[PDB]
Amino acid sequence: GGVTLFVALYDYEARTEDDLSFHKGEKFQIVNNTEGDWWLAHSLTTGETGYIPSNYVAPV
Repeated sequence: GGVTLFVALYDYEARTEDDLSFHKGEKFQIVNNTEGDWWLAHSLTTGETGYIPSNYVAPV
């Protein structure tokens, strides 16, 4: 029931236009996970949406 938030396990510096940079501990709602291993995510810190590498996060 409800949503599953994700938390960053490691800092990450984006290297492409639509990717988010984030810190360890930053939390996300996942907007789309049906395109492959990069997920469209919405940061609970910044309010921004962009891609994150899914291996950098774990379910909260």
